[PDB]
Amino acid sequence: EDAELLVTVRGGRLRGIRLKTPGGPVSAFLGIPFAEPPMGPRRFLPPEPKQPWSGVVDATTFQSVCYQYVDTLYPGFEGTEMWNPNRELSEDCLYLNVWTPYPRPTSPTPVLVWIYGGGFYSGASSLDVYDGRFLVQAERTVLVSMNYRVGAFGFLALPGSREAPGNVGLLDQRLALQWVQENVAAFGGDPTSVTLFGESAGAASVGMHLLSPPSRGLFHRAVLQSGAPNGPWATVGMGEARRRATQLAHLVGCPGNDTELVACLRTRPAQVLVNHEWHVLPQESVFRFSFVPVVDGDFLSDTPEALINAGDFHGLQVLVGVVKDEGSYFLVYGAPGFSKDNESLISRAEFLAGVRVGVPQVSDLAAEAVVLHYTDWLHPEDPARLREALSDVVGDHNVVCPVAQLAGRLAAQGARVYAYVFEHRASTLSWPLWMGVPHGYEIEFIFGIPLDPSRNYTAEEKIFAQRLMRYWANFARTGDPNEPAPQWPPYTAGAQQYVSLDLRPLEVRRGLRAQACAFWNRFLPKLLSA
Amino acid sequence: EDAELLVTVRGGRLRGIRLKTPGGPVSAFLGIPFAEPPMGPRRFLPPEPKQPWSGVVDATTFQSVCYQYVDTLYPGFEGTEMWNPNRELSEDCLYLNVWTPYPRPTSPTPVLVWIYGGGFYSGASSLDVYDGRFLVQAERTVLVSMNYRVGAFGFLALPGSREAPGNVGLLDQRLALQWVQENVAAFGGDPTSVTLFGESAGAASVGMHLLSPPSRGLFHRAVLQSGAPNGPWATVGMGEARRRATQLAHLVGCPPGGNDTELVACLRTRPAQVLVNHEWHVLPQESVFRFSFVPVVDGDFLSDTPEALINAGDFHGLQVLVGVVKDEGSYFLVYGAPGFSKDNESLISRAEFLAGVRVGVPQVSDLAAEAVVLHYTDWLHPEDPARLREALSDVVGDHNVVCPVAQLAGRLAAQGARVYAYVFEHRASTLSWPLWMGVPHGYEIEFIFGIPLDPSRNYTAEEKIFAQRLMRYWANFARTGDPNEPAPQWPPYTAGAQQYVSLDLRPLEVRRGLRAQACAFWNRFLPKLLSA
Ligand SMILES: *[C@@H]1O[C@H](CO[C@@H]2O[C@@H](C)[C@@H](O)[C@@H](O)[C@@H]2O)[C@@H](O[C@@H]2O[C@H](CO)[C@@H](O)[C@H](O)[C@H]2NC(C)=O)[C@H](O)[C@H]1NC(C)=O
Ligand SMILES: *[C@@H]1O[C@H](CO[C@@H]2O[C@@H](C)[C@@H](O)[C@@H](O)[C@@H]2O)[C@@H](O[C@@H]2O[C@H](CO)[C@@H](O)[C@H](O)[C@H]2NC(C)=O)[C@H](O)[C@H]1NC(C)=O
Ligand SMILES: *[C@@H]1O[C@H](CO[C@@H]2O[C@@H](C)[C@@H](O)[C@@H](O)[C@@H]2O)[C@@H](O[C@@H]2O[C@H](CO)[C@@H](O)[C@H](O)[C@H]2NC(C)=O)[C@H](O)[C@H]1NC(C)=O
Ligand SMILES: NC(=O)c1cc[n+](COC[n+]2ccccc2/C=N/O)cc1
Ligand SMILES: NC(=O)c1cc[n+](COC[n+]2ccccc2/C=N/O)cc1
Ligand SMILES: *[C@@H]1O[C@H](CO)[C@@H](O)[C@H](O)[C@H]1NC(C)=O
Ligand SMILES: *[C@@H]1O[C@H](CO)[C@@H](O)[C@H](O)[C@H]1NC(C)=O
Ligand SMILES: *[P@](=O)(/N=C(\C)N(CC)CC)OCC
Ligand SMILES: CCO[P@@H](=O)/N=C(\C)N(CC)CC
Repeated sequence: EDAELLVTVRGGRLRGIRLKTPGGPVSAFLGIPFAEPPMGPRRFLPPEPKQPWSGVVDATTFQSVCYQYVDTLYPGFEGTEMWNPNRELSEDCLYLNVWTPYPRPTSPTPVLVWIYGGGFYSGASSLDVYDGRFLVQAERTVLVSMNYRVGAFGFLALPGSREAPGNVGLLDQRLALQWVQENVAAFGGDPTSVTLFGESAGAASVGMHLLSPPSRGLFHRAVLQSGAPNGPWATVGMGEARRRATQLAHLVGCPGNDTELVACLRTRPAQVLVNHEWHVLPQESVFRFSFVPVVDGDFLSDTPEALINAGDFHGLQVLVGVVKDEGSYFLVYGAPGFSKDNESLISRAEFLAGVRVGVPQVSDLAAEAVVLHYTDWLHPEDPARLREALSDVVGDHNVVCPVAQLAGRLAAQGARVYAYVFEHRASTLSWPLWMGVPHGYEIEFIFGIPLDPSRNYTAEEKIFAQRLMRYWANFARTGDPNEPAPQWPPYTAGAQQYVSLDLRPLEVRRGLRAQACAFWNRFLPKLLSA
Repeated sequence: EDAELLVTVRGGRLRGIRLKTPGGPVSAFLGIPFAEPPMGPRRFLPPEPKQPWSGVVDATTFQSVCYQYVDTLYPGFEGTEMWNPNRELSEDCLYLNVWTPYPRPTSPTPVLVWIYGGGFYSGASSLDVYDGRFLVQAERTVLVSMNYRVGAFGFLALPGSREAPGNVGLLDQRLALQWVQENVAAFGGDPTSVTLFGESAGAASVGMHLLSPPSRGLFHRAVLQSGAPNGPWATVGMGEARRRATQLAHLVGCPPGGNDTELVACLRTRPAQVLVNHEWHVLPQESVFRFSFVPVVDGDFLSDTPEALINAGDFHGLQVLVGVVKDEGSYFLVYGAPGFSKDNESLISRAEFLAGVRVGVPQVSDLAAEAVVLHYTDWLHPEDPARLREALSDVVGDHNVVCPVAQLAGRLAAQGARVYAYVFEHRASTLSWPLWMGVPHGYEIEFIFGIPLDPSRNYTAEEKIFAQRLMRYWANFARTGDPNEPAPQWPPYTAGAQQYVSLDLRPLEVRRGLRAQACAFWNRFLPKLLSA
């Protein structure tokens, strides 16, 4: 056997696999159990640390995906199948993965921990797009990713209960972070240089660990890609969380005691809760999710907006960014007149219809302030302009402006922030041309998927991916993506400087849609209060 | 005696003068009485028609300026004194002027009737810049202008009362319009072709005559320059009018509210200047672009608000010419907005801009002010003083002039009226206001009346050709309802294309949208914030 693939963690012995990379081998330890399987009476409960095992646990392949809905809108279409589970579904799913150089490092090595996205209802660490073998080989870091419970299994909350306290999917992430602190040194990783990074709902989780003191001491830097904890979709109140948990019970035949309600829920097969989790949303919507983190005073002592405005973020370096067309992807999932199979040139009626879907559960006055700001009153009915306006509505409201608010507040309160806009449309992109650079399609370049020989990325895209991996690893090692060439300046509340990321050199620009985000971040909150 | 200077109207015989212009002689009849003097017991009452007279009335000079406030912020400064009264102040002031070609026309000639502006508190038809001699000589028109009561004398309203019904200054104008229908043919004018045109409050007055049926039958075409009846300043509610009238009476010592008859009768014993000295103490807030006594929406002269009448109106068979200047709001900022002055560049701070917004947009909720800050702030340069100065100028201009004018033009075109729109973009070479004000409110007038043709003033030769271009524009509209001749063409304004033309020394240039993005906010969104 091989000594490099044998590691002993505090729980027992593991056997890993040697992986092939176009630049040499890497060692991967996949499917490491970090928690007791949260099945049966442990459904909805906080994770328990994995009990010690005797013998060798086989860490040779990815474990099962946590139970989740599977998207069926475009069956077989690459653009949506790449996000779908590529492993068997199971509630026995609390495993993590470690990628390290081969041979393992002698000196402590910076550690990158990845939290996947998926609207808190889906996602898996085993997706081909999250393959950490290229990043580890190219940049000589230790890569860790974990599975956490999603949907009702991870975020069903009966606030004040103890059988369903909520946020346990976030506690899965924290437990894995505690696992890293206790065991990453056995792989050559440095537990004193842990950099969290995630995308979409994973970026929102990254932000929530920043604002929760128990998790704050488990990492040192953070990267938030196209997501933020202050997003209108990322958290839910205690009252609404209880309403949604109660109606899911009614939708599946349960039962009144919180104790009895969760007891009856625990008898239902996991696939049953998945089939009814979406029917508890209050209205027809794009970009809203049933079971999300809950603000209950525990994991989050206040709303993410409150904790951001009140925090002291000196000594923290963060890397945040968005893609160019954040809203395009979500429109084909309910916005009237939208489909990937044509140009979705909508009418004024569909535009106004789509505004109520992209900005749900707001007053009529609030809805038409949106229509006022996103209408070009010299071309109020131009179909092409309306298509891009509605995508701007969805993208600004849900991603770009929550991220811009977080960058501005953190920068003004001690943190050193670096901001980017990802503007490269991959040559392999199967989505229609009118979507531009859709949400989530910067990930494959960050993980260096273009260097896979199996794929048809071009030579310039391969160099671009190596640039991006160098930016991300530089930040993980020092909190500065620059190398001591065009320089990436920190984002500040005043200058609001950010960089373009594409095949061209770095271009410095001002304003993460400052005009549009002044409406979302400054004016409309005052409109809803009065 | 000269037969061409003698005219007989229904009230008696008149004697005018032969005016010399650069182009030739004009016959002017200045100071024709059209109403009984609204003095003593007639103060605050609708005008009575002037009773017939024996002998010849010498209509040979401008009569008195109706009692009003006299501006004093920049004493002796030409830019402000041009608007101040150039005759003695009097309550005996209901006179109109008529200019006509020399010799009198042989056939009926179209008539242009002028209504001056001045925030319903000032103004006079005798001002040098309303000299109708150049228009008549250059375009062979009959031009009529009248005086009307302003301030409390013209628009103090105790709604429902018979002794102070309000809107009597408007009835002064309507009475003059009835005078034109009965007497303009004696001067060679065509009563079947009467074009009303005014500016600022006079433009708001022109609009209110379109929306009042008793007035609508007295003319056929309208021109509104930098004003509209639907502006937030042009009318007031019956309840606020009563409060403003009561508190003015209280400030001058009447009664020593209660009975309306007793209240007004006490007010009628107060000297005219005393009422003027307290007129501005009744305003609810410190503001620019708000005036104490203006038309009232009482259900009589205006059955409903001008916005309601504009929306529910059928305007087929009506031709309207509308427009504004390039920088409508800059003039008003030197009259209260913190940090502003004509004597420096008025580069204001962020706090001065925020403070200036509530002065320019008075009595709106704090939520409403925030919306204004949001739309007029450039969030990449939120504290640039030069940008902040222009933004406050646009705030006051759009809210008070441009946006209301644009709402009127759009609703009229959509509802059957032929509309033409302009933006006056020429800054006169003789302008005494500082440059940062650009083309200020009310400085297109001197070109419309052809003042550059006056040999005693130093306009350039290009500005004299420009004035002759605009005079033909206005006269072509008055004659035909179309400013075109039949040369670059001036297309009609429509709710969709929103086409207008620029009026400068260069030829015509078609553009789209009268600050559409900005005005959408004033005309579409903000009304419903105020509702909820
Ligand atoms: C572009 O397509 C959308 C989506 O319609 C679906 O996809 C098409 C490719 C075709 O297969 C249709 O039969 C599918 O229904 C059209 O959007 C409309 O969408 C609403 C609800 O989202 C639906 O009720 C309408 O029937 C759709 N309109 C149709 C089918 O004409 C959109 O109209 C297409 N754009 C065009 C034709 O310009
Ligand atoms: C409001 O007052 C008018 C007028 O009052 C007159 O003059 C006052 C100074 C008082 O002292 C009395 O001399 C008068 O009454 C009232 O209208 C008058 O009504 C009376 C008889 O009804 C008549 O002799 C007067 O000529 C009227 N004067 C007018 C019409 O101008 C009116 O009734 C009073 N209103 C109320 C509610 O009492
Ligand atoms: C620009 O001028 C304004 C107006 O001030 C008046 O006009 C000036 C030309 C000068 O003659 C001043 O003395 C006049 O009072 C200035 O705003 C005023 O500033 C002074 C103090 O400098 C203050 O006492 C007044 O209250 C201010 N008035 C208002 C209406 O705000 C402004 O500061 C000048 N800009 C500069 C100096 O940069
Ligand atoms: N459990 C479910 O029924 C269920 C249904 C739908 N979704 C997610 O919806 C599909 N979707 C997937 C990706 C992006 C958007 C959307 C929908 N937008 O309205 C999750 C669970
Ligand atoms: N009766 C008065 O005291 C009085 C005072 C001031 N004004 C006019 O004030 C100057 N002014 C001049 C031009 C434009 C606006 C303004 C005022 N806006 O509040 C009229 C009457
Ligand atoms: C690369 O292109 C070939 C063209 O024949 C195609 O068959 C193959 O699937 C492509 N590889 C991808 C899409 O990864
Ligand atoms: C025109 O300019 C001349 C040149 O000094 C001057 O005498 C005259 O008064 C000016 N006319 C005006 C200011 O109206
Ligand atoms: P407008 O009636 N007119 C003004 C200010 N003016 C012309 C006489 C002076 C330039 O006032 C705002 C309604
Ligand atoms: C906040 C909702 O968006 P995120 O959870 N991420 C998504 C939807 N994807 C799919 C493209 C990347 C994993």
